[PDB]
Amino acid sequence: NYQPTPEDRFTFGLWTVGWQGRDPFGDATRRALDPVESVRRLAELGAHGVTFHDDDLIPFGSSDSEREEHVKRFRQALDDTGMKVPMATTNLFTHPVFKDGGFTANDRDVRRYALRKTIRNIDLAVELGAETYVAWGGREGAESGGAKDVRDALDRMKEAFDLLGEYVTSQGYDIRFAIEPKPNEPRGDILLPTVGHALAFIERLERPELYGVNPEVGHEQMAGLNFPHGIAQALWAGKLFHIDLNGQNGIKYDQDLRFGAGDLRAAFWLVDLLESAGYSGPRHFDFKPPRTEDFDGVWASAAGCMRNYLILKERAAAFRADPEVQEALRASRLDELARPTAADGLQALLDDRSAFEEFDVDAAAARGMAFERLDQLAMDHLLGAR
Amino acid sequence: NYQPTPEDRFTFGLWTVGWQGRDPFGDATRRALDPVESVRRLAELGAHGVTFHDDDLIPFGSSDSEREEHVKRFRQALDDTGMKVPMATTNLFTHPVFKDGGFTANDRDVRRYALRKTIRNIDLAVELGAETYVAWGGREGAESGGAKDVRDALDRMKEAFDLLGEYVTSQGYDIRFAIEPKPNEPRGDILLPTVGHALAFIERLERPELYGVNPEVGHEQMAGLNFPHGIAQALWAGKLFHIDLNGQNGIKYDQDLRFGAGDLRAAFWLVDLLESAGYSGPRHFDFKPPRTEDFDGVWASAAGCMRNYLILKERAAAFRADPEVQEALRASRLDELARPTAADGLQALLDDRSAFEEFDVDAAAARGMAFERLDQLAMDHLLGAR
Amino acid sequence: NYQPTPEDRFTFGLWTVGWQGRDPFGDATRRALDPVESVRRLAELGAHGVTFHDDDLIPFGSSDSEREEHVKRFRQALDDTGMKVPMATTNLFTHPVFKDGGFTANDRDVRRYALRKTIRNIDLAVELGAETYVAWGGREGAESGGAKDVRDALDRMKEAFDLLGEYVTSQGYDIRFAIEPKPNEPRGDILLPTVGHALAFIERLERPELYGVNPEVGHEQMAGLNFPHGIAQALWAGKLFHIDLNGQNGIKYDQDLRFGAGDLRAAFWLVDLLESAGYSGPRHFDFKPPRTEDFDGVWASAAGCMRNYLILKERAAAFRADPEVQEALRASRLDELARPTAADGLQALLDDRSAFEEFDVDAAAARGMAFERLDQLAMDHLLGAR
Amino acid sequence: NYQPTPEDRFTFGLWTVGWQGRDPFGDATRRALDPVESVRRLAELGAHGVTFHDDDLIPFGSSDSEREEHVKRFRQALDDTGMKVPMATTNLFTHPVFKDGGFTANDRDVRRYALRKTIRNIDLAVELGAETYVAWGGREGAESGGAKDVRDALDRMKEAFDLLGEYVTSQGYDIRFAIEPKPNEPRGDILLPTVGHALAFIERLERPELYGVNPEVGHEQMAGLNFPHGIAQALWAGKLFHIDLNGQNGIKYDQDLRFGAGDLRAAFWLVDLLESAGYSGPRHFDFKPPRTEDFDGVWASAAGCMRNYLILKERAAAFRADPEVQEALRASRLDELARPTAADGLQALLDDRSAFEEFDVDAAAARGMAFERLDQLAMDHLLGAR
Ligand SMILES: OC[C@H]1O[C@H](O)[C@H](O)[C@@H](O)[C@@H]1O
Ligand SMILES: OC[C@H]1O[C@H](O)[C@H](O)[C@@H](O)[C@@H]1O
Ligand SMILES: OC[C@H]1O[C@H](O)[C@H](O)[C@@H](O)[C@@H]1O
Ligand SMILES: OC[C@H]1O[C@H](O)[C@H](O)[C@@H](O)[C@@H]1O
Ligand SMILES: [Mg+2]
Ligand SMILES: [Mg+2]
Ligand SMILES: [Mg+2]
Ligand SMILES: [Mg+2]
Ligand SMILES: [Mg+2]
Ligand SMILES: [Mg+2]
Ligand SMILES: [Mg+2]
Ligand SMILES: [Mg+2]
Ligand SMILES: [Mg+2]
Ligand SMILES: [Mg+2]
Ligand SMILES: [Mg+2]
Ligand SMILES: [Mg+2]
Repeated sequence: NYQPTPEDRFTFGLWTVGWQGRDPFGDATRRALDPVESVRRLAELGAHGVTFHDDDLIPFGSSDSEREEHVKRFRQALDDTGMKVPMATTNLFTHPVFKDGGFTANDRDVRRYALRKTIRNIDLAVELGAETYVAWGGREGAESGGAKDVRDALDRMKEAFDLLGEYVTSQGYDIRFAIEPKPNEPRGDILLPTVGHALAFIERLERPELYGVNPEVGHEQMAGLNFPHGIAQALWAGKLFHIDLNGQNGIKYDQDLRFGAGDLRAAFWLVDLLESAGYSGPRHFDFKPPRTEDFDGVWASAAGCMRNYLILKERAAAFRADPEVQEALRASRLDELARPTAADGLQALLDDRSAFEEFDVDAAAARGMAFERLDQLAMDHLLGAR
Repeated sequence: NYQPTPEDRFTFGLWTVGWQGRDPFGDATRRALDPVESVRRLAELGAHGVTFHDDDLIPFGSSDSEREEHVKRFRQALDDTGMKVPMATTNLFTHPVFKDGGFTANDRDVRRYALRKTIRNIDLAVELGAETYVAWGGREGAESGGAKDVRDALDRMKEAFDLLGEYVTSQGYDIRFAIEPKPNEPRGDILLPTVGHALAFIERLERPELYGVNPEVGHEQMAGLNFPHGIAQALWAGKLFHIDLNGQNGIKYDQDLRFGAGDLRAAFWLVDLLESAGYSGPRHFDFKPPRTEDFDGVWASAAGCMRNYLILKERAAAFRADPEVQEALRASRLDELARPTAADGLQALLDDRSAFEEFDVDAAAARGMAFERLDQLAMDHLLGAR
Repeated sequence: NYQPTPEDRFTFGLWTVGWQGRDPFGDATRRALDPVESVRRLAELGAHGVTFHDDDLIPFGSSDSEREEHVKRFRQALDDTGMKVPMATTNLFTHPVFKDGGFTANDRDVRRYALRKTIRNIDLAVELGAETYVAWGGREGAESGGAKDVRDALDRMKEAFDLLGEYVTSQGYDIRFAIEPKPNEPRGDILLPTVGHALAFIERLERPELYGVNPEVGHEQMAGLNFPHGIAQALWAGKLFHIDLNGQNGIKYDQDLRFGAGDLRAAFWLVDLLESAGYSGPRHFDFKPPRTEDFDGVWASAAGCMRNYLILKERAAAFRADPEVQEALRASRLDELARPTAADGLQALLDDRSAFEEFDVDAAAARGMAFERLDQLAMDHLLGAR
Repeated sequence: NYQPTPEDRFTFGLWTVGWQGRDPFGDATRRALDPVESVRRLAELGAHGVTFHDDDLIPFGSSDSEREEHVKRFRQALDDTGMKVPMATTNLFTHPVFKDGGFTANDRDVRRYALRKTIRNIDLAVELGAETYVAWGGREGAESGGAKDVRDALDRMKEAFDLLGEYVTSQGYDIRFAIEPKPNEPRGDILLPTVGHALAFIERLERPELYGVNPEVGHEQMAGLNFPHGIAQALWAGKLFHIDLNGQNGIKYDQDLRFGAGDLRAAFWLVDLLESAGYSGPRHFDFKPPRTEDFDGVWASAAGCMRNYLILKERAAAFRADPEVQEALRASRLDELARPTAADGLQALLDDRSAFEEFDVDAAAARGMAFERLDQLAMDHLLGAR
């Protein structure tokens, strides 16, 4: 009955179950968790691994000797539990120095500091075995129009990622980068606000094959966009390196609800897509147990993330295996969508009079697409009414 | 006092001033305009040129002989007035045959028909002197998740644009393509919903240099995105081939208000950016005079589009020329944003102890950015209080 | 297996299954349905009744003799099928005369005409047995700020509804009015945009007991509001006279998807609320079969509306009957929410030192609310994983 | 040149200029301000007065003797500067005990504590001369459907406000209450989410004349609603007791930008309305200087709030005084909107054949409303191009 195992590759950020509940209007409602206890608790729930910002693991300002002590304790908990660390990232948003951004801060000395803080953590990530290094530029942006020349900012952003790519290739590291877009919050508008803007930007980097995207369910939904469509475009481009799963109720602040909450039907189509495209990366939950909860609610919320993925996986697999659905997909011509429009080539298309001169536009127009029957079959499967 | 001339390159679609006022809840409130009278009226107002869909100019279903008569009348009005036709496009959305799309319809025969209808109009556009050919895939999309495999749809979309590019290069035509994104309406979700998704898609075409974007103010704002930021990214990529100007009040149906209505401060920053980047393409208005108006209101609304652009152009130029603003831009370190982060290279950055070991993070954090004073100077200029 | 019967009180507007598929960018994809055939087809599917605008039933402009012929044919189909007509409404939005509104048009003669057209249909509605008369002011609004003084418009709106109330009471009719709010579309902003604004307005009418609300799922969601919360407020006020059920994916144009599509979890909480509050009015579907569909898709979409309501009704009833859920509701103190805060009165509260001086704020703060476990039980029930 | 004086009645919350810059992703960027220094600085800028939460003035947990010391220092700064305190409010959102709300917390003992904490501050407010007591129920709400029975919550909310009203009338205090709506943040959905919902709720209180609304520009815009329309409805009801002015760019997190930023044209229509309706309450700024700013930017941002109000006031007054605008208002029949539809009464309307039988619907339909010319005159005035 929907029990996770480490083979399902579910991972969690230390900052998710460790969120103390401080929001812009209220104090923390929970005490801080020791990273070691989070690793142990998540292993008991069936998680595969954890992820971290540098500052989640090593408190800002630590001497190099305290740094080594923090890493050693952490490594011991990984060894004790079998937990992996597939992804790491840099905190370039909490400290006041980053108030105008990290890579695109107007102050050049802050931009250099941001790069040095990142490189330091790339080394640590590689040491712990991370395969993906995520960058969320949460402070790269503006509240007003004149504060940021965006063309210069994009030059500075390209400069920073190119330097990171030069660094990992010169060190011989097997790590790739994933850019995580978000349209706004905490800045009024954030640079590279959606999956598409991030994909387009990567194509202008010096070594584009090193960079992909880490889309988050709730972030694309904060722009009212269709998250499974955006994932499909990322898979089509070959760039889905990692994914952040959670829930979001529409266009408002970033709620980071547990996965399956928010838009349930979008969650169903997302799982259907990830499973049928053979996505094999981590299923990472970037979520925040609501600040109404005590510690038992934190672990129930985390367990719910995994449970909902596994239920949706079962319902999507049943949907695609149902002969009646396979019939309906052909009735709606999904098979014809997958066939080339003009494999016969341009010249044959131009001479083909059934494509224009003799095309019966009124007969083609009358054909129904039968999409509503297909979508009700999908609803019946999601709800277990089939 | 803000009088346009053809040197300002203002253009209008035939379908804008010709919109009869039919909306999803109501009949037309205005009679149809003859394209010839629209060209004459727009020339009197100071417009530079007009744009058209094939079906605006040649009623759907016309015999080749009626086609020639429509083009000849149109060409005579252009000659009589001096009006240009810089852009043309295809209607792949009104006729019922296109109800599931044109290039990405599930039915293969509709996709072939869509391509033939487009190619036919590309020839006409070239004959009339158009330099840009726009594609707005308004029906490419879905209302439900199972109706459209988006990876196959993107294959079909790439297939169609690659064929169009093969066609124009084999004919030797000097015309480029611009993809116009829109996130939704009339489909529940439209493929390539934003500037960024369109930019990313173009990089996967066989001949990317032939394709750019035609962003529309209101369309990016229907996803709550910052339109001047998205334009900056398109300019940075070298892809801003054309632009649709209008107004939109936030996230709702596509209002297509006259330019300057909707988000006035975004209009100001857009004009500032287009003028300071030296955009030299048409300033095209894709707007709809509200259906409350009679024909005198149609021409007042069209005149307002141009008037508002010219007022904003004057206020943006004054803002950038004001020595106090130039001082404030330096106070906020816009100059430093334009300087490379690490022209000294990766190795120098790694050995630079002022970038990390000796960086005074608390001193840098205390520096104010002075953005609010800059933004109030921008407000004062917009309002003519300077 | 989720078969409707007329006892479930499902009703449909003639304009829903009869929508021809004309949207702002495209022609009709389906021929017009005879109202008589819609009544027969809906009776076969298990519907309880139908609703109509005057202009759905009697084509605009009909002579009084054609009017009588249309009503007689309609009445015969009702008799033949047993279908009821519980609600009727007036079309004050399609004809061009209504382009600036009906009750709040700036032109006084249009406002008088709007009232006469309404009164005429109130008589017909009463004759056919309607119990509720709906008013959707779709054209009452503005695209620009100076076009409409809203205080004067609200005076005109109060004037119109007061006259309608004087009319029904002077005729001795047993009919009540329900105002249907919508925030925008087709006007840029519509007056009384949400349930709350409509409830507040009713309290200023001369005879408030005659007026309630007819909320629509998709309309409150076009403002990003929680529809079950808004229904709860309407029930709390005693004003939920009627309801329009459908589906909507977030903040965009009014999609009018079949009920159960859009926000599925909101549909679940809505059904839970209607059923547990004992709402006994019609379950009315105001939806539009997508224009991709032929006539078989129209009836499948209509059947899906009812099927989804009945599935959700079953899952909500199971949720509330589950002893584990009843336990969890007490764990989250839903029982305590239902108990008065201070039945002991103001003076006892002021003298109660356990309410302030001796209140242990830190102990109360540490208590978890256990909401995530409750919400996962609700998810499990919705998905049939319980 | 747009210099404020205390006669303009501009007020500021202590928490606005005192916001330290802590957001959900970052630490404070500014040190705390002493309330005494904020009062002095705001008096120098031309403010009329300040407002406070209990916890802004008296740190949570203070002994009664420290309480008296805080009030005395504060009162001395008011005396020294001439600053007034027209409004006060209660912090029922920051402390963890309020994580599930104050008046509608599920735990009864928290609800009693919330009431006692409020009553204590009502006494203080009266002592300092406040005329309005604001309630913003920021924690009254839910993230999930089963956590909160909204009908019971509204019972608890009515219970709390009725008790407050019994308290002020039994003490003989001349103070009125204003409810401040907000649709979401920090809860997933907040009870009474808009002006309309708050107006409707007040009509069910035992003593409705004691309660009005305190709408905030940005909060109604977070639901995509037209703020000047919502203010007009509040004025029409006689309930606009207070107003929070600021700026907001569309549907996203609550930005609290300085007034005039965000939607500039909505700011213009708001000022036009407040000034022409003779609103005489405080012009209160609930805004947050962005966390990019140092203390000089804080005071520049505060000064900008007042400057923008005064510029907009001048442009709106010029607009309404312009004879050409007065002509255009008559051309668009704003005069006719203000005249009763049917002062002749119901029976005369029914016998008036020019209202229906002989009404020339096609002639009335052809009349243009001339709204676009009016709106361009309004644009010209806003921009100082007239
Ligand atoms: O970069 C990793 C994470 O960092 C921050 O916590 C962001 O809020 C989250 O969206 C992001 O995924
Ligand atoms: O493709 C050209 C135009 O066609 C349609 O009219 C669209 O509504 C508009 O957005 C687009 O720019
Ligand atoms: O007034 C009844 C109906 O009329 C119109 O069709 C509206 O679009 C719908 O929302 C409303 O319910
Ligand atoms: O209640 C007074 C104020 O308290 C809080 O600071 C809210 O964020 C603000 O919206 C409200 O006006
Ligand atoms: Mg997030
Ligand atoms: Mg996130
Ligand atoms: Mg994330
Ligand atoms: Mg548009
Ligand atoms: Mg458009
Ligand atoms: Mg366009
Ligand atoms: Mg609707
Ligand atoms: Mg509707
Ligand atoms: Mg409806
Ligand atoms: Mg706010
Ligand atoms: Mg606020
Ligand atoms: Mg406020």
